[PDB]
Amino acid sequence: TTTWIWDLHADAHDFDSHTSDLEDISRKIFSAHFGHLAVIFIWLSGMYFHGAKFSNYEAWLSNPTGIKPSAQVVWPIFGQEILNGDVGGGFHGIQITSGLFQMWRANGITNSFELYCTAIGALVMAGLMLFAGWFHYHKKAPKLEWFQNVESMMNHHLAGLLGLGCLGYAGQQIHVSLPINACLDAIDAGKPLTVGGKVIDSVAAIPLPHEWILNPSLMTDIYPSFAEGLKPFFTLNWSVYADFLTFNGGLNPQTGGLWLTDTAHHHLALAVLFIVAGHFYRTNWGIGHSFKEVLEAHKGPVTGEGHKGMYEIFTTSWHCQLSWNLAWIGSLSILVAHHMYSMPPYPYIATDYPTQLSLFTHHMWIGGFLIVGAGAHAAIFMVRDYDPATHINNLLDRVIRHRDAIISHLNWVCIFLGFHSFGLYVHNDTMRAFGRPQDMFSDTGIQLQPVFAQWVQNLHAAAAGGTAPNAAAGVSPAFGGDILAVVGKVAMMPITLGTADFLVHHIHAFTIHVTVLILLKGVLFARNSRLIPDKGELGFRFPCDGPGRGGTCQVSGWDHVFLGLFWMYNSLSIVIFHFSWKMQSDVWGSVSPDGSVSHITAGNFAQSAITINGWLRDFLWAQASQVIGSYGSALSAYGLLFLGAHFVWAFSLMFLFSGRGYWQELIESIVWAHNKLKVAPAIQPRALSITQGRAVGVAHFLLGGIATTWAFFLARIIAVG
Amino acid sequence: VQRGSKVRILRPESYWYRDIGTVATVDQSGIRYPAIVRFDKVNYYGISSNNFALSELEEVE
Amino acid sequence: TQAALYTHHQYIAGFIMVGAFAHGAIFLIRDYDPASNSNNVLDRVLQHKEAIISHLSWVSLFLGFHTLGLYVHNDVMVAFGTPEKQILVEPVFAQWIQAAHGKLLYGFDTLLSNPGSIASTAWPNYGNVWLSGWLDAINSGDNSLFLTIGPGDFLVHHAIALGLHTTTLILVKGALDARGSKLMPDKKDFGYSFPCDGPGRGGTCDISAWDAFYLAVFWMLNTIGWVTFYWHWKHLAIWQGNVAQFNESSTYLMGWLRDYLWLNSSQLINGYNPYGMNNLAVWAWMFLLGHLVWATGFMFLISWRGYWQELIETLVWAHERTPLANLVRWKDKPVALSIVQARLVGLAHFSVGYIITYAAFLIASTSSRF
Amino acid sequence: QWVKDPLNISPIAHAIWDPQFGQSAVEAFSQAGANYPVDIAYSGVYHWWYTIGMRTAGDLYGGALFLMIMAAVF
Amino acid sequence: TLTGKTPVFGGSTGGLLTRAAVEEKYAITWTSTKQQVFEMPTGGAAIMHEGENLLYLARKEQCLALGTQLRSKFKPKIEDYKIYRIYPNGETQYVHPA
Amino acid sequence: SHSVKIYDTCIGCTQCVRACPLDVLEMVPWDGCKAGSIASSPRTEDCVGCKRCETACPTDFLSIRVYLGAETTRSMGLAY
Ligand code: CLA
Ligand code: CLA
Ligand code: CLA
Ligand code: CLA
Ligand SMILES: CC1=C(/C=C/C(C)=C/C=C/C(C)=C/C=C/C=C(C)/C=C/C=C(C)/C=C/C2=C(C)CCCC2(C)C)C(C)(C)CCC1
Ligand SMILES: CCCCCCCCCCCCO[C@@H]1O[C@H](CO)[C@@H](O[C@H]2O[C@H](CO)[C@@H](O)[C@H](O)[C@H]2O)[C@H](O)[C@H]1O
Ligand SMILES: CC1=C(C/C=C(\C)CCC[C@H](C)CCC[C@H](C)CCCC(C)C)C(=O)c2ccccc2C1=O
Ligand code: SF4
Ligand code: SF4
Ligand code: SF4
Repeated sequence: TTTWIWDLHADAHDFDSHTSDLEDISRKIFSAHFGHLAVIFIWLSGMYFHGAKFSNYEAWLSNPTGIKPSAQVVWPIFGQEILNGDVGGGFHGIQITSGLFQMWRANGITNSFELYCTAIGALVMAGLMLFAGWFHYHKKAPKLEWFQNVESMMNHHLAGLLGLGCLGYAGQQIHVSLPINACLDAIDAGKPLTVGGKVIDSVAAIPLPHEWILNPSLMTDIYPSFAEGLKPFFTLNWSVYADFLTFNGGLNPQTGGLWLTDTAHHHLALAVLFIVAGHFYRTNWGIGHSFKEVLEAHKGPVTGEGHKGMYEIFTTSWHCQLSWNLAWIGSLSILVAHHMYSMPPYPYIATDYPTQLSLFTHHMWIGGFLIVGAGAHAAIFMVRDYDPATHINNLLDRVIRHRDAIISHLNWVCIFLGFHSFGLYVHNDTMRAFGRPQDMFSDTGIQLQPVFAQWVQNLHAAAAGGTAPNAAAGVSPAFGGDILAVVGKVAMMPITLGTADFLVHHIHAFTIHVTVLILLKGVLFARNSRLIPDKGELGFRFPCDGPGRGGTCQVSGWDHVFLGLFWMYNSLSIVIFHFSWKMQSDVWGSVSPDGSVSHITAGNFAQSAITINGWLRDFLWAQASQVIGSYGSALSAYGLLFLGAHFVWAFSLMFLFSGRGYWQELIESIVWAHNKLKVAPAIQPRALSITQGRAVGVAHFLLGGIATTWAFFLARIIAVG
Repeated sequence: VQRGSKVRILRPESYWYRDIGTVATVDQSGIRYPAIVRFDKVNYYGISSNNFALSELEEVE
Repeated sequence: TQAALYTHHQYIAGFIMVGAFAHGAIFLIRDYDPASNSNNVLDRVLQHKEAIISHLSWVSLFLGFHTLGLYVHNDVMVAFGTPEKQILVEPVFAQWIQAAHGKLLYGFDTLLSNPGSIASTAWPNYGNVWLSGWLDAINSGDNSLFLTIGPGDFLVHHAIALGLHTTTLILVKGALDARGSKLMPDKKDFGYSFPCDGPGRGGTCDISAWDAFYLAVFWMLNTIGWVTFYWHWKHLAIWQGNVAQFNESSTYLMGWLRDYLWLNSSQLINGYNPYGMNNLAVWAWMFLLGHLVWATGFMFLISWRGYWQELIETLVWAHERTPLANLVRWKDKPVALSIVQARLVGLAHFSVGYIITYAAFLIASTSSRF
Repeated sequence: QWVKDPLNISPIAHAIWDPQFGQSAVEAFSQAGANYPVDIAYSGVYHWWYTIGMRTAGDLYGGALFLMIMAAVF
Repeated sequence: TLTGKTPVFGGSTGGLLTRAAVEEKYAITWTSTKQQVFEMPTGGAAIMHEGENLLYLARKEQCLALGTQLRSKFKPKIEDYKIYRIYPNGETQYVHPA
Repeated sequence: SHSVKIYDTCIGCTQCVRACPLDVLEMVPWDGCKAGSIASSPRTEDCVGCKRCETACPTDFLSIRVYLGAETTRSMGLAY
């Protein structure tokens, strides 16, 4: 039957269902991890090769504020060469929003040859990753006590991968990128190009970065303490180094980005903190802390046996580690989005509004998908790797024993948060339609001021000179300060929080708590419930347990991931809509020579984002005029993909709203017409399974829904920003 | 009948209605459905072997 | 009023037509007698029921592959900047019928537009008293009597034919498989409406004949949606004095999204705004209410029962363990809605949200400028 | 008032009694030449009752009383 | 009317409700040769005793799911479990194995 | 309660009795098949309707059929 065609691709990387023993999965996992690093290196090589052969990168380096970054060129077929829009610099291509150009300029890359060797250099680390996954699997495989040596892994990744990377990048910053960026910020301004023979005048006239290495005399005219050398480092007379290791603390007014002397002292201070942290765990040389002993020490009166069993599952279950590591990488990818818009770390990235919106939105969606996978593999752990003998009266035993207290309280706080966040919006819709604007929740009606967030903003704007005395400016202009403007556009200004920001922040609190509720109910009830006492016997992924007990459709842990994906989609769509409207209304825009900001949507967030009608009219109807009017222009691919993603999202509802018992019976009338005549197959056609129809339905729902926002965001922000 | 004859099935509730099948064994015991018939294609849950009474059956081979 | 009356009686006709097939399937389960009806016309349509369903399946697939393919091809031509490469098939058969009824715009000059044809003169009796009044009204370019149709009217009639055939396909296959199929041969023993037959035999979700009613209401609403979108946009183009806007934009699907849905939403969603409100505020509020009811139906259609039954079990626990509230005891045990019930409740929210969204948009986009 | 000028008078369905209205919603729905909040009828009952011969509110009132005793008969 | 030791368990939120007091109850008794760890059908780990055990559960399906765990998850197998339906008047009907 | 019906095509393979999570079914000596046993359903008032028995039945069509009837506290699987 055709069911085996889909089960072959579904049972591909489920390695611990192929083979029982723990050591042989760990060699397949270790080898496939090399194969995923090679996939990244091939993709990373393509970003540098298309950066070197199909771009306007040096033309962008000459004029960063007036030339759009482009790195994709479209072949002239079928009329499709209209997508090669004039991005400036005599170049016809697709404007890119990934921020590759602003990252390379912060790396000191100036010409296309340094991008070419990085493309080839990434392409040979792809092959050495493919060799190391073949050598460590097919020839000389490691052993399980090396895999379970988690004290040495946490030592060698803290002081190693994190320590020697933060120190090694501080070396790249100080010796290579700090000169060229101090050079490029001089050529960007009119004066001063200080100094020398060559003084510097061209971008190509900037010396190739091995000449900053070979000649310490070149390094001293910009930073005068390089004549003092490596010697006050060993005497700990360290305040002489305050020329390339600064604590300026804010944004460079020339580029808009972070101070690259601050980022070098950032990566240096973390290198010490990571290497110190990498001498924490006990290994062969006697001293240190052990994981297991420090786990069983924390055992208080309220919580039973405490952290017993936590070492055992984190060293014997791959799914327990994967669920926990997905929860933190996804939470970090969300934190990356918040910290990169508001403390923009690349030169000329903050006024590149197509780049700032795309990078916040991309790393939001990556973070939300990986957090959903945390709840998936935590429910897989409970079905497969959970052991009752490991957990008697410890913390994992005691969360299971009060899971009805946990879920019903989370249930109540979700209903409270939905009523007291969304219900305020439809209260406002009704009061505005009634002609009662004084009865609305608004800044001019019944005020809901976010007074705790406004108080935290006051502490962070009054930090420089106060609770952080040795810092010049505050950590970001978003917390308070004055408007920082690169050539005509706002890089960052204070982001005020009024009643409209109180409302949408409690929408975020509501939609995250529901997503937690779906995923935590899937983990805590994966093994059994009062409805299905043997749910762990039926597996992680099964459709139901029949129409009895009233009906038990979607009881599995898999189906909570299925339902959690929709609510993650709902949660993050509002997050990126909150970002896109608040940045266009209150932050981004053009600066006059007099110094007043003309915002992109002209401050309409405070009075329109308090109703659903305002989100429909002033955000969704108004800003979609760029994507539906883009036909016959360079943005016409966004107009086609806007419609095509509307199609795919609607196509998903055939799978989500229907069931396979209809489709199997319709196929019976199709195979009759195939048997009556001709070619009718031997592999007998089936409808998709119940689980696959949900999987197909949620995949096209997520693809069609996210790509609709993608084409809407990019067509809007490229045209108006 | 004879073991190995091709067999047509004439009952509505069967998956293999008017299908041609191969007999595996027949027993003369007196049971309600003595004829094990194998089939070339699986049913909706993978059986390819069902017992039938000869009062339900047609053969051309 | 003319827009409201057409859409009212077409959506009511769509609901009545689906219910005709619903009670035809209930008859085949409850009342049909194969002993009395033995080799009659009604016995015979069930015997070649795989030929009727497979031929409906081919017409649905042929129309959908070629109507959508023609729309997407025209969309790519307009988006690439070449609107003369798009495929514009003239509806020459229905223009000929208009000429055959007395319309002179296409210049065919057959009967009733031929002044000397046999049908126009009505030869042996000459009792053609209606004919002068009819040809006066059918050649007046100011009424809705046999409107001028072009290539935008060709594609949308084949979309309507797709919707008529697919909705019939779901309803006929629900009626003709109501007594049994190969997945469930004894289906008449279980009634018109039942959840499933369990996850065995591959899985049997939505196997009943009631479930094919349930799927066909979706296709009915989509069909009457395509019907009343086309009636409204063609008439709104005529009433605004710009019939060329329909003739240029209805051949690709971005024109339907931009020049019909987006363009005519402007006065509706400004029924209230931060500067005040007007008389369209009730239609603006109903417009958003309809989007809310429609989306609430998706919860009942996508999330299914056993999630909610296990959730209600923790709420039953919390009430019994809460002091001052466990004094209040329910009479009926709280359970989740049944599998059939939430298909019905989900379809009811979907349908109610479908109707009042379009009714708010139809009335507010027409009465704001007229 | 509608039969005197059926081209520019909008028909009235019924009056609005909604106590939750603000005062600018009372003026926004006081339309069709009425000084109380009304709904503009779109069912076509004005165009139908005018064509079949009704002209006054007393005509429709006797029609309303007649369908009430007819409903009581059924 | 039924003897056996209650398993060592701190209690949970998944156990008996008001139905166990006013409508119907269920108990499963079994005899074990070891003091070992088993999973509760209502969630959580408990300690069964050597000798006779006795556990009150809300549904018959929870008792039979525990008896399936007593069969297939222990060395040696535990077949001798008996399931009783307890009514609120005190009448205790032996229902499994019938 | 639900109705569980065992038909004359049962081969006595007892897989439906092993599959039942509520112990509804048991084997009765029958001598109407080669195995001499047939499935029976004495405790149908404890049947939840899960149809795990129908999933295990290897005859085509099924020798055991579950008919979902009037709902009780037992058949709805309620612990409350
Ligand atoms: C480090 C990250 C990571 C790793 C190593 C794994 C690994 C695994 N997962 Mg997990 N998971 C993750 C993250 C991860 N996952 C995330 C982020 C989610 C949320 C979506 C999940 C949710 C999840 C579920 C619900 C399940 C798993 C399962 C599995 C196991 C089998 C996967 C397999 O063989 O499918 C084969 C791979 C495929 C069939 C690929 C399908 C990709 C679909 C079609 C989307 C593609 C969209 C694409 C990006 C868009 C391009 C469109 C274009 C092509 C047109 C394997 C152990 C399964 C399991 O049983 O575990 C024991 C299982 O049921 N995962
Ligand atoms: C606190 C962690 C941290 C932060 C904020 C930064 C910040 C920066 N990095 Mg650096 N870097 C770091 C650590 C960090 N780095 C690590 C761990 C590595 C790998 C070893 C690097 C290697 C690296 C390279 C190669 C490059 C950068 C660049 C940059 C700049 C822009 C891109 C960016 O990473 O966004 C900000 C990132 C975040 C907000 C997320 C932080 C993620 C880390 C893993 C969290 C670490 C955990 C934490 C420190 C533990 C707590 C300790 C204790 C207080 C309890 C920005 C100033 C780029 C640049 O161009 O510089 C100008 C660049 O090319 N970084
Ligand atoms: C717009 C459509 C929509 C709406 C309104 C809901 C509403 C809800 N979902 Mg659902 N959901 C949806 C789409 C929707 N969902 C879809 C498409 C799916 C498919 C994946 C789901 C799947 C899903 C899951 C998996 C879960 C939910 C849950 C919930 C509840 C969250 C708790 C809460 O906020 O209570 C408050 C109710 C609201 C905020 C709704 C609006 C109510 C307004 C403001 C009140 C006005 C009426 C008032 C009572 C006056 C009476 C009027 C009249 C009767 C007189 C809430 C009832 C969760 C839950 O039950 O948690 C407790 C949960 O776990 N839903
Ligand atoms: C916009 C959403 C959408 C679309 C496109 C469809 C499409 C279809 N429905 Mg479905 N349906 C939908 C929503 C939708 N439905 C919803 C919400 C429900 C309620 C649950 C249903 C319930 C339903 C029922 C009950 C039935 C259908 C049937 C059909 C098929 C009708 C025959 C036809 O017209 O063939 C034309 C084909 C299409 C229009 C789809 C093909 C789209 C293009 C051509 C694909 C191109 C290939 C693509 C580029 C490759 C992918 C790229 C890469 C990833 C590989 C068609 C596939 C019927 C059926 O299947 O009979 C045969 C049927 O009985 N539908
Ligand atoms: C399933 C079933 C059922 C149902 C059925 C139905 C529901 C159907 C429907 C159907 C339909 C609903 C049909 C219709 C048809 C119609 C037609 C077919 C018509 C005709 C027409 C014509 C023919 C016309 C023509 C003309 C013209 C056009 C012009 C003028 C002249 C003349 C008049 C000539 C029953 C109950 C039996 C029961 C069993 C089963
Ligand atoms: C999940 C989050 C929880 C959300 C809970 C929301 C509950 C409802 C909010 C009302 C409670 C606070 O509401 C508070 O009331 C007073 C009195 O009207 C408001 O005061 C407002 O209206 C009065 C009218 O008399 C004006 O004089 C005043 O100028 C204006 O600010 C405050 O701005 C508001 O802060
Ligand atoms: C439409 C639909 C189907 C029908 C969809 C099916 C059967 C998928 C099959 C479609 C594929 C694309 C058929 C292609 C067959 C071959 C792969 C094509 C061979 C030719 C290649 C070279 C392209 C279900 O099976 C189903 C199951 C459960 C819930 C909802 C639904 C549901 O909504
Ligand atoms: S409807 Fe489908 S998922 Fe639900 S119980 Fe029936 S077979 Fe299982
Ligand atoms: S009913 Fe089915 S499973 Fe039970 S004994 Fe008979 S053949 Fe075996
Ligand atoms: S439906 Fe479930 S409970 Fe009833 S007999 Fe079958 S397996 Fe047992």
